[PDB]
Amino acid sequence: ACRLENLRAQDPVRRAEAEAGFTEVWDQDNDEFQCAGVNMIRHTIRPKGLLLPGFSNAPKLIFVAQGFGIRGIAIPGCAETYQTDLRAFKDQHQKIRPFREGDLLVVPAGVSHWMYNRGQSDLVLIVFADTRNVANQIDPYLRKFYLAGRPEQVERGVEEKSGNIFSGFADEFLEEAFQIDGGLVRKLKGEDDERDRIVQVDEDFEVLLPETICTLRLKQNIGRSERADVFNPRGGRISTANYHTLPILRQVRLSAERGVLYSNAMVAPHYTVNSHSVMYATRGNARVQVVDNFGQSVFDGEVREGQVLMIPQNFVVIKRASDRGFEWIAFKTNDNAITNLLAGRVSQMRMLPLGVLSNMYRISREEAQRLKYGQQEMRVLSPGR
Amino acid sequence: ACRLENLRAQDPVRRAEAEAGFTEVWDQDNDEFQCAGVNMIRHTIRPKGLLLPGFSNAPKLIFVAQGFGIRGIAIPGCAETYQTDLRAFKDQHQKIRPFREGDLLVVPAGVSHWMYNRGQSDLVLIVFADTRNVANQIDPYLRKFYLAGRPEQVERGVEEKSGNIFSGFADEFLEEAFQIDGGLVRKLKGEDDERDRIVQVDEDFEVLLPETICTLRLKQNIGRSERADVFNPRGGRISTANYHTLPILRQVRLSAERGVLYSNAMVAPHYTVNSHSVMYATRGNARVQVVDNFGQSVFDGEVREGQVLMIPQNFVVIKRASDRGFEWIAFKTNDNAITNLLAGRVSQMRMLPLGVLSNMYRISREEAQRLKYGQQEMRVLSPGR
Amino acid sequence: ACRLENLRAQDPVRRAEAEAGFTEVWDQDNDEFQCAGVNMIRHTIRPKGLLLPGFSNAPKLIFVAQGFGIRGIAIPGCAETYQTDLRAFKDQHQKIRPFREGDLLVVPAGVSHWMYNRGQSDLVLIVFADTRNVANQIDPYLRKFYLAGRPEQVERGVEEKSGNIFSGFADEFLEEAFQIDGGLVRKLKGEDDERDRIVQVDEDFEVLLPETICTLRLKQNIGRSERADVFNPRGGRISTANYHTLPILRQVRLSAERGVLYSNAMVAPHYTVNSHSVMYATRGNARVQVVDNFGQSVFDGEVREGQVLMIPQNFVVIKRASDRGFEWIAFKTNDNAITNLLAGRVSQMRMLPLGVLSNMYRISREEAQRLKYGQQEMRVLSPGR
Ligand SMILES: [Cl-]
Ligand SMILES: [Cl-]
Ligand SMILES: [Cl-]
Repeated sequence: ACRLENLRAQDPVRRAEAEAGFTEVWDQDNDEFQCAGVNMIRHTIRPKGLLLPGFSNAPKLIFVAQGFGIRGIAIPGCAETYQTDLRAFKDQHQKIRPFREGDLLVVPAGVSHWMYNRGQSDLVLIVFADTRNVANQIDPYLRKFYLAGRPEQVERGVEEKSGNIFSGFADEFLEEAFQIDGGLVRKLKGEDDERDRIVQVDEDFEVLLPETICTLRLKQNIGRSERADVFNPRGGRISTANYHTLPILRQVRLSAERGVLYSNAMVAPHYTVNSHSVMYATRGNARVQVVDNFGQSVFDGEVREGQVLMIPQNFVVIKRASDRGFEWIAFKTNDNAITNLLAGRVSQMRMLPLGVLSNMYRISREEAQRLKYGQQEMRVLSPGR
Repeated sequence: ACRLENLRAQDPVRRAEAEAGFTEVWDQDNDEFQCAGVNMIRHTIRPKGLLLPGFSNAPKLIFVAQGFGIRGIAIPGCAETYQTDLRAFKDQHQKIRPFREGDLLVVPAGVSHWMYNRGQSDLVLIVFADTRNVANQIDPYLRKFYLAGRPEQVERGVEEKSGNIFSGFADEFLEEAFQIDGGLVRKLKGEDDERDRIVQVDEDFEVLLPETICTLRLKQNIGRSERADVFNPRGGRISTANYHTLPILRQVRLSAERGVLYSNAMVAPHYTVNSHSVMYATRGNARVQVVDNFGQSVFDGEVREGQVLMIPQNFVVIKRASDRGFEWIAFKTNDNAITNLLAGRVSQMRMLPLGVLSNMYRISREEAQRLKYGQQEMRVLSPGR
Repeated sequence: ACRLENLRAQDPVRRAEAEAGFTEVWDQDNDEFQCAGVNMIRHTIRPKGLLLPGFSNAPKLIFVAQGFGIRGIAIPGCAETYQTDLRAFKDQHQKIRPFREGDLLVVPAGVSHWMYNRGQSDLVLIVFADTRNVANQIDPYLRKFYLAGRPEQVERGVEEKSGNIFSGFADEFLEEAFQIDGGLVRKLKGEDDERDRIVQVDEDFEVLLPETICTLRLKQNIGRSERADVFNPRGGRISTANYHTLPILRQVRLSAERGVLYSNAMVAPHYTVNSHSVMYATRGNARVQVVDNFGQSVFDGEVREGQVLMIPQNFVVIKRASDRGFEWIAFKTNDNAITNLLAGRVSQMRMLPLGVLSNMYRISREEAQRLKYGQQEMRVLSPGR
């Protein structure tokens, strides 16, 4: 059984410092998280920082909360060959994919990827991983296989002389495998790399910076530069990224919503019928209430920038931005999260006949009328307490 | 491991009395049920009775065993607007869907629905819910979220001041959300509704009574008014409702068979290759035997009207109606349950060469011939002990 | 949590002797197996041997390691009628499907099948069953329902007067069901069959020997008679059977690879991104190393003919054939296993820019060049330590 009676606004509980940044991890064993099988990681990469390449047993979505850079993501079968022009040697490699604030990047399970910060500000990445994903056939525990360096696996840690995938093989095998000498093998194994997972790129590394499954986009910007499907001039907005807008989501079975609430703005009571909703606050704070099937409050408090609130499938919720407004990115454990509103223009209340509402709430048709047609706005409610 | 060595003909174990009827619930923790993750609920709604609207984390099939009425089922994205004519006010609401005895209604997970009895007899509904359904991402425990009233959640109970989804929110939020006053908020919360989940509709509530996912039918009658795919003039019949006959079943991944056996009639030994079969007896009684992979009898006894026998996937079974005949509705945990017969015109025995049967049963070709061609009937066997 | 820190080269742990052969079973509770929910069974059928028909709750793949014969597999809905000509009686039965060494046979869950050895050598069958398959709705435990004989269920045993599915029913029921007498019923129940599951076919049984779901092939030969997609003239080869080559695999969600390594040949380091890989050695021996996400060696030793090594999804692996060469059949828990190579012409290393490799391994572009372009071969590496 899932323990969903006391949800908590969670902060990271673990941290790993690297040469060029640091990684924060939320508590995988938190009750809500464990039920949904979700993990949350936040990477802070300083300028010229390189998150070494690795792959994991679970699909991931990564929201770029701040900064911009380039990524490299192989994706099997799609040997994407590219030749980096002269200045007369030409290197052959994967496409160099740039990304910026507001981008929702996708990383399928088993696919290695690396990210580099090419901006002046710190690159802040919100990594959502779902272990109860069809793609993961092991167990509900997150594992990340690094190709280089020597990271102190904290994604799940031990929940240890932990290294990269090559440090576990015999010197010989790697010599034959790559056709090299022990001198290189030791560099490969990185027995002495004390930089952890985010490294400082040296003086040269820069020639790259200037830059049907195989044709699918692997990102979508749901930030302020794009249009939001749900928009309230005086209340705020919510931008969606699902398989309808980003085909690849159909394969990872995940999606996201990026919300923005104006001061004192409120998101109408609603619940998601087909998925869990893992909300990470990117700015501001808000009062949030969640109710369960027993009609009990399972959360009633504040959520502040940097915190995560896991809202279980079908649990009813209400959000109210504070004075500083409230902004977030909500990851969904389905390729197409559907939210049902309780009140508003298109809602459950609106669908019900007045005769039904009357008998339901022991009120009169008139009151039933005021009840179902009182709120005229939609998902986002403009300040009007 | 599943404990499937001692199946039992189960009766409801819990009951909740309401103003206009009562709800009975089977034991979710029963060994067979727990293995299959099934729940069984029976609602008895008296004339003018209204089962308040609610939604659950699991998909449901509802067999109308007796009576007739109307239902309202929203289904997200499908804002189905309808205007109830004048008599000069016109109300806007969901389609009013009527149903009658023999109807197999569908209720996808996360969708709220309500039912009203408009007949003179009591409305009896057999509700089958499957918690191990892809649509449920929480846990194997049934949860029903009511929009009104104050039901004492018995679907799973506590397995408590339990109320509807609004009673868990702060008065303010609901005032702003619906644009109303505390006076209405308290009516909404129903802190004082002692009627439970099935309520008496007052003097007026009646104007309704006269009545591509969005286009799919949400019901199919598998009663006596329709034709049965399997029919034995002297034995009985079985009517199927699968995704081939009701497209929506493909989405809930459930199906049903409604059987009718004449006095002393027998259903040939068979097993379902791809699903569990949850049988609810609607009338009569029968002797039933079930055998497992160890060739052991895991059930050998009677099943009487009102009882439920959970037959696990692949377990072999034989049914024999008593003198009063035997009638039932069997819910399947797959959108297309396939049954393999052991003997008869199209059976496993028929498929096997005589040479194979001989060596198999240590008998002669002649006997092997009598063995595989002896029974000429099909799934249903006419009285011929 | 899955215990994947100490993988073992496993040998069968249980055995059941039959009249015409014997059955060996691996340890279902082995840690790796339990994680992946796999079972391994090896049948050795002597000439004129008949493995009695039965069906199980899990899908199976069967590699014919030695010998040849005929099989009969019904598959529901597909009442495939055939009439065995005269010599004036004509028998009606299922298609008689022949098979030979190198064949990868498929057996969907719930489908009964029987196999007969018509060769002079012993028929050796490697049976891979996956209990964590969508098709199995019971529990992670393998169950096989036999239609005849009296097998001492060892697939999982008790993990018992175990018989065939008919021995669990009352004599009467079976008399009516098949329209026969107690004399035949007892033959059916086989209360006295001491032959177990593999029986000697008597003097006569031979007339058979000469021989859109319903149209799908149920086998594919991945032996030496066919072409291998991956081929290294001096190293060896690997032949694949996935849903692209055998459509039916899409339904069972399983696939296989048959590998052949020449003396001292090595399979390049790689991992499967989307499935577990259950390797059964058919000949020779090899040194194998497996590394996990902690960069730790979870296996480092030999695998010899007759042994099974379960390689978990995403775990990195290297194989090196001994002097006698190494040969195997690797079952996949996905209809399309994808392997990513770490080094070679099409690899992760090749995809990465030189600038990335440099900073990654703390080496210079030149060395990075030697690292990523050093190995020119592919999945299979020709002897070149
Ligand atoms: Cl929201
Ligand atoms: Cl039946
Ligand atoms: Cl391999």
